Amino acid sequence: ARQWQPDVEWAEQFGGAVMYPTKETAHWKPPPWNDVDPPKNLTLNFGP
Amino acid sequence: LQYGPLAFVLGERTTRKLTETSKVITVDGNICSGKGRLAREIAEKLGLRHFPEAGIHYADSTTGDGKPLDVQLSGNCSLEKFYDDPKSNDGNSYRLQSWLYASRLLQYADALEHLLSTGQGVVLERSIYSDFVFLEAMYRQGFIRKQCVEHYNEVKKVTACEYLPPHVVVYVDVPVPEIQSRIQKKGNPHEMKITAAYLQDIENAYKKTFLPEMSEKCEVLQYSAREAEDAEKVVEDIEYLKCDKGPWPDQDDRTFHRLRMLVQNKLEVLNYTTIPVYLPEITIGAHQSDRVFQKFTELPGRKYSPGYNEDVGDKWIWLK
Amino acid sequence: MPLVYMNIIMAFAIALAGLLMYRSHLMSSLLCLEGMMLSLFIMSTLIILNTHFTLANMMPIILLVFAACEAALGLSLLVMVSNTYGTDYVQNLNLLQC
Amino acid sequence: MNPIIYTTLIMTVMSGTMLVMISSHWLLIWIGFEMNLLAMIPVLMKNFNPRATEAATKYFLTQATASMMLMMAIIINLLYSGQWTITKMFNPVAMTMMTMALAMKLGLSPFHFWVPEVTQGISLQAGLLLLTWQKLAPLSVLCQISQSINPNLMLTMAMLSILIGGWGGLNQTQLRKIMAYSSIAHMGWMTAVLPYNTTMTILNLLIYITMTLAMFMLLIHSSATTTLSLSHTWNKMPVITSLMMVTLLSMGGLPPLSGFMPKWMIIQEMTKNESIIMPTLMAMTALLNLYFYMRLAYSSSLTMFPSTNNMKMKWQFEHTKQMKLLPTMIVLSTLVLPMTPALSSLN
Amino acid sequence: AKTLLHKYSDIPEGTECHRKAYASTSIGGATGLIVSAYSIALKPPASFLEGVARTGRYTFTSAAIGAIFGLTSCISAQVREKPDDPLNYFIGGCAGGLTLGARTRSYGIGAAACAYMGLTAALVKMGQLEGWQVFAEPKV
Amino acid sequence: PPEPTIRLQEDPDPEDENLYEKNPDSHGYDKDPIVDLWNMRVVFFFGFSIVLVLGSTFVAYLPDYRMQEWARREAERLVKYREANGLPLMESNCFDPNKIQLPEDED
Amino acid sequence: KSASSLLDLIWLETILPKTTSFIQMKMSIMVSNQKGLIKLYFLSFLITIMISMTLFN
Amino acid sequence: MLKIIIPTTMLLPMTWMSKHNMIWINATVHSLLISLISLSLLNQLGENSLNFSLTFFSDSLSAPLLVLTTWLLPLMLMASQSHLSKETTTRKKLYITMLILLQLFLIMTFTATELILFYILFEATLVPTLIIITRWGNQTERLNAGLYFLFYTLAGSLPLLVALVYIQNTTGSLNFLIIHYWSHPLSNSWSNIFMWLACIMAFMVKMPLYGLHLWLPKAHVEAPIAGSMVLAAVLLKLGGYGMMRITTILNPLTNYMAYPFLMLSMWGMIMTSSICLRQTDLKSLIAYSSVSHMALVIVAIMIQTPWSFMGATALMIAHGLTSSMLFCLANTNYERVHSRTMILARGLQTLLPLMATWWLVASLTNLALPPSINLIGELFIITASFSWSNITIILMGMNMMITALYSLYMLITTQRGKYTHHINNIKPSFTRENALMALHILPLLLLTLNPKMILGPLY
Ligand SMILES: CCCCCCCCCCCCCCCCC[C@@H](O)O[C@H](CO[C@H](O)CCCCCCCCCCCCCCC)COP(=O)(O)OCC[N+](C)(C)C
Ligand SMILES: CCCCCCCCCCCCCCCCC[C@@H](O)O[C@H](CO[C@H](O)CCCCCCCCCCCCCCC)COP(=O)(O)OCC[N+](C)(C)C
Ligand SMILES: CCCCCCCC/C=C\CCCCCCCC(=O)O[C@H](COC(=O)CCCCCCC/C=C/CCCCCCCC)COP(=O)(O)OCCN
Ligand SMILES: Nc1ncnc2c1ncn2[C@@H]1O[C@H](COP(=O)(O)OP(=O)(O)O)[C@@H](O)[C@H]1O
Repeated sequence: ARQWQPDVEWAEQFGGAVMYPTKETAHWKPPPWNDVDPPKNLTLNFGP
Repeated sequence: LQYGPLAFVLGERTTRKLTETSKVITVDGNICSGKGRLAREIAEKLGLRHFPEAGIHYADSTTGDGKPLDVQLSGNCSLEKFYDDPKSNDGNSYRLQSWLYASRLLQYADALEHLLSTGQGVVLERSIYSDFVFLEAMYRQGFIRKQCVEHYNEVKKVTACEYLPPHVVVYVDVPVPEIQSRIQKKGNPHEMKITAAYLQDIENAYKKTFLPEMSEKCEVLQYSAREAEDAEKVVEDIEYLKCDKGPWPDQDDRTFHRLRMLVQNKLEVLNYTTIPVYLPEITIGAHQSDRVFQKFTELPGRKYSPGYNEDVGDKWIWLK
Repeated sequence: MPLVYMNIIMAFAIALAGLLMYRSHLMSSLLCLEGMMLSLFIMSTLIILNTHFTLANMMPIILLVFAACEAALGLSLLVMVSNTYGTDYVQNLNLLQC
Repeated sequence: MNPIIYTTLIMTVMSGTMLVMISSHWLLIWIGFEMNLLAMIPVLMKNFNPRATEAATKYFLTQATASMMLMMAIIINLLYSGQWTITKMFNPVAMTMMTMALAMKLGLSPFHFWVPEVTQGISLQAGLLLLTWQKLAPLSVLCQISQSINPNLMLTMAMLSILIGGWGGLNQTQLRKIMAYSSIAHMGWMTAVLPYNTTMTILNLLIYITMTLAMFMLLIHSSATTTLSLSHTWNKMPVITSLMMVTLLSMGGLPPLSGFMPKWMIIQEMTKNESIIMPTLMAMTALLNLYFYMRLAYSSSLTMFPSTNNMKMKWQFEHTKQMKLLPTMIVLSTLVLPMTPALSSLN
Repeated sequence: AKTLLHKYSDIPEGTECHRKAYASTSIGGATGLIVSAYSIALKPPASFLEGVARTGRYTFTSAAIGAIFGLTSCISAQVREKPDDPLNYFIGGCAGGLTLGARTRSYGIGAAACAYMGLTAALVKMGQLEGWQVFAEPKV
Repeated sequence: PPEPTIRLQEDPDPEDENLYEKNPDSHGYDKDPIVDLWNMRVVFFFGFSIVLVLGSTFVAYLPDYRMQEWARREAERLVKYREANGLPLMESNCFDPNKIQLPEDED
Repeated sequence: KSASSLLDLIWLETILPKTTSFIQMKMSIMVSNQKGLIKLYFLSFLITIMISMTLFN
Repeated sequence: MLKIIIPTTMLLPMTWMSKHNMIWINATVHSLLISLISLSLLNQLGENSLNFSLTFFSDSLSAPLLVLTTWLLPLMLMASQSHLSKETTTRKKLYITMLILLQLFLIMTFTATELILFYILFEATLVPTLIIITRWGNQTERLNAGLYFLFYTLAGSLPLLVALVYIQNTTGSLNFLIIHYWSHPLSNSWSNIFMWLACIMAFMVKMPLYGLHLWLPKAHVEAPIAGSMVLAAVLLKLGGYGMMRITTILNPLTNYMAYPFLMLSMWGMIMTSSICLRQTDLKSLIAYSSVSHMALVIVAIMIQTPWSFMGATALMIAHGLTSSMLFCLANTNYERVHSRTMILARGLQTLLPLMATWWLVASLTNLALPPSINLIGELFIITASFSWSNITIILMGMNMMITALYSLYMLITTQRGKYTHHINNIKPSFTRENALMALHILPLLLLTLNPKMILGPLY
């Protein structure tokens, strides 16, 4: 009745870090939405 | 001459417009607390500009005409349905929260643009900061899932990592039973169903996380219901304190130029509010998206650019 | 071509190979670049002085100056990289992958 | 950064490229390269983040090494002939070192590794500048000394560049990596005709620059850096997606689009010199580039992907900043095939 | 360099089976060593001993592949009494592919190798006969 | 499992719309009866009336540019000439051998 | 069995399109799978420079 | 020749400027008028050709193809007007634009006095078809089909271009007239063998050959009705036209090199005819029938005799019309049923008698019933093959038998028997569908009166 259009599952294929994931590359994480990564004062004791 | 790199190059510097009175201030309180009246009094007394709390159709008031559009064409959510069945099967709660946070982000961008362009201060209700507490309550009451709060955290980080926190945060503290009494006295049938657990959760999420986290970069003025009645003392406290612990003293002319270029062009302000992470509460099908976009296009003054709509009454189209 | 020029080219090639080895210490990459520059300066000076190319005496000093400027830039970059990680280790730069 | 500082740095980059182009002394060409590299870094690090700094330091390392080997090649050429003019390179050992230096400056294989990394690290405008303007000087130097290059090494590097770009573009979901691999493949096509006809090289450079400008500007307009983010573009500006699909078909070499003009002519030229196998291999390899362009087009405009609720608000706003040369770039990159004989103007 | 090319090409096709096999084995060993070096540079698997074992395996396979191809092509050319025929090169190349598949222990890989390097050897023989140039000099 | 079992907010699949229910004499062209009727009329007039008839008559009466009758008359007169002159109808050689210069073998 | 499934649907599909797809996928995976360590790329560049100096002269 | 090209170009501005509810009427009327204009090209000569200018020329091989291409557009619009009812005006105008662009490219391709221009237009026809298949398609596999329909073609066509330019470096001209007048024999060499292959496989892939026919069932099934019509009727004939144009320079090497393709076609016709017998899809069955007919056309072209060429031209025209009609009938069934399966809806003759008559006529004309032009082409090719070798008659007769079998199987499965009980949405056939069937079928029975109009230049 209606023309097929991509669903969520069809879209999830294009959301990986790389195309055609493998065992070695399965652990790769896609870069953050903005290209900013988490970043993850000295003391002195002048004695006698 | 629309503001840009050339305007900054020639004459336009926003540091000379600061007259120690801008002092962006947000006013925060529980549901049906007297935060709005206090904020309005502060704005009137200090000569600043008041911003009414962002609603479902706040964005509709700033584009085209001020008349709000249809619910399905703008927001696709309602607070009344959230109050009636907060555990709705269609995920209306998180859709409501995400739309509200995006509207708050747009309002914050507008306020920052006004402050940077005119120098006049701005007073706000709940901002992007304090927008999380409701989410937390909606998480703890079982209204939304953990994926919802994860997506909210991602969007909130990726958006709020680019703005300046408010100079002073004003908090009004009111016991939960008094708030319930005010809810009963209001008369709106939808708000009578708010359970004491939900209000308690919001009030607890306020004190537990908000206050300590912004006491390290902003100046906090906690007030009770009785002492918030008089705006004289609040304005006196505002004028007496001096801000030197926030990021604002570290800003200069180039940082202000970057922030002013950021606050304008709202399309990039809202760019990360639609990141391609598919949560069933917010994702929309292709057919529905096409139909709703087509309906939005058929609106009177939305087919073309604002100055190129013949049905609205714009003339000299062929020569603009 | 005398043996001195061959030995200078050999030193330049050894410095390039050490740059391409990349054991650690991006500072060592900068040092290999500077050694390559030193070999180039020595060879150019020897060649120009041998042939009595009077005007070409402008050539070495210019090169030197430019290279030093380059070095400065690199140093700055390295600092910023270290300013993120706390060390100038090469393997810390693995965020971008082909 | 300060807009005046940015303008000064951009003018410094352009002046370095022009100094490389108009000077007849090897030292001045090297100085122009040094000036361009010196002024390029802050442009790459306009947006401060660790990714941009890492991309800039990788670019600095690669370009410094390339300049250093360029200077060594100049020194060896001077040693074996007391000549400073840019002409036939005389020595063959200094002509092989002059080729690898220019190859790393261009990004040809096997020195292609830095291009995807640097393009992904930097933003879209920096990527546009890096992939468009940074190719004029090395290609000009190569064209001047084209008759001195050994055809074996240059053709091997060009074929390797085409293969590497075609294969590496298949595995990418990021748009910047796709553009970098496309640039590698187009450079491989560009340098495969240098030993035979530099006019074809310059024509391919012009067509590639126009197509890349149109593509990068379209990506900037629809501010998406991934396939899924680009998939949401149809819900706001479908005409942008349609123009993007037409442009992508153009870069795939499909006739009667503009991108078919260079390849064709190059093949034609290489059939004049009794070379048959290499053009056939190049076309069969460019089929891969067309494949991943078609996959991007599938995800972009030919299908409607699911959207998000908040997108409705984006429907109420218009782009404050608009790019004047985008329509001209699209038209030039799509509909100039009937104007092919104009290449006799020695573009 | 091209020393191996000259050594392999100078020998007549219809004589000196052992010399042709030796030249082909040397070429295969060099190619396998180059592939091993590239693999080691791009991917250091675990250690020095594992790396040298990998290089030895690749070099033996390629030298082995080359040895099988040379012996088969030369023998086919001599027994068929029809030199300069690409069919002999096809047979030799596909026998080498069969040996490669046997080393890899895969029927599909063996058949694919047989087909795809028999065709390659036939194409090289045709190019040698008709003088096709892979890297054409600038004529015009 | 608090998931709504709904992957995404989607419109329901619409049912097919019948052109006959809202408008008999529907002609299957358009949902607007006047535009429908005019579409049918122009289709019938320019397909069956103009092209199918006038084009068929035009092709049927095309002039003899293929030179069929001309070739027949030429053959008639040529055979009439050769039979009267006693010539052996069509010759075996399409060209006169006198003007063909063979290469002498001398082998 | 033979005309429809064995040849048309399986072997004719296996020979031209599927083999090409598999080979291209494998080569793309091999080429693109670089961890981003400049040490390996620099060693490969050194090997390539040595090969060019020892092979193209 | 511009008297045909310029109106086709003006069809675009007219469509865009047309009212939101008057696009179909204007497009159909002006397309029919353009077909009437293009009808004038049928007046050919027994001499060389109709050389209009340096860029375009006409021939009695190009004229019937041009007439069919101009005639197909109104039928395509009439067929597409149904399923695009719920579609926005801009995208309907885009669909009509794609159809007009395809027609313009085909019209310029069929004249193509020069071979490089012919290649450029012959590959330019690819883009609109790919867009139509991958955009206005129903199933999720359409994208895959598009990919196939693309790459197969290019896999054959990219070498051809190289060969083409190589010829221009040796001969000095790729003009068809100079190429014909200055043709020289090909020495039996490996280089000439590979040049022959490069020149031949580009057109063999699009016919398609039996080995390279995989893309066709996918492309035909997943494409919309207009896409299926244009693929089956005209786009398959580009390979045959190119082969007949390019085989002049391939002699005498054609005699040796024709054997593998002749064997492949002679066995693949049987293979595809047998495949048609066991098929659960109407569109797939029609596609395989098209493959069989084009394999026969390939055999005819490879035989390289005057009767072969005449039968080939007649068969291409007849097959185009017949396949377009069959696809239209299948789409009319699908629009009511929405399943596209033969065994699902049955006994339609009881409910739709006139459509059953149309089905019967389509099946009869696909069955090669004399004196239809289908039978004329089939018989000419069969006689030429018998002259080529007396043993081909066995395979040809087997192909005729299986063709009749699967044609009547298709007719009986869908029209005869008992109707499906649970199906109740089978409405009476509209005037548009019946007019489409009549406009498809009448030209065939009119052309059988004047066969020489479609017999080509060797008549
Ligand atoms: C419903 C039941 C029937 C009722 C009606 C009863 C009447 C029956 C009569 C109908 C058929 C009976 C046969 C009678 C045939 C007589 C007419 C015939 O002789 O004319 C033919 C003429 O027919 C045409 O030649 C064929 C038709 C043209 C085909 C073009 C199709 C129309 C264009 C549409 C687009 C094309 C799409 C397909 C692309 C190719 C052949 O003429 P020809 O002997 O030679 O010479 C003509 C006279 N000359 C000598 C002066 C030249
Ligand atoms: C897969 C679906 C169908 C796709 C299309 C298939 C059709 C393409 C096949 C092309 C036809 C055959 C190619 C060459 C035919 C030449 C005739 C040859 O077979 O006969 C002998 C040729 O001898 C041997 O055949 C030598 C060639 C052996 C190497 C070919 C590999 C054999 C099987 C490989 C098939 C794979 C084809 C597809 C690759 C992708 C005659 O010996 P000779 O008189 O001395 O040579 C005469 C030619 N000269 C004068 C130029 C020298
Ligand atoms: C649907 C997929 C079909 C794929 C079609 C592929 C078949 C076409 C043949 C392969 C490509 C060859 C293109 C050659 C273009 C013609 C030019 C030419 O023939 O000139 C020859 C050049 O001939 C060649 O070089 C051809 C070499 C082939 C190299 C590429 C091999 C590709 C694969 C070959 C194996 C497949 C063979 C059959 C394929 C059939 C398709 C299934 C003369 O060379 P010169 O040096 O000028 O002569 C001087 C001395 N007299
Ligand atoms: N982040 C939020 N999530 C859900 N509802 C919200 C959120 N923020 C504000 N609201 C709703 O907005 C309504 C008005 O806010 P409130 O301050 O309590 O009333 P008033 O404007 O009269 O002072 C309240 O019913 C509150 O529930």
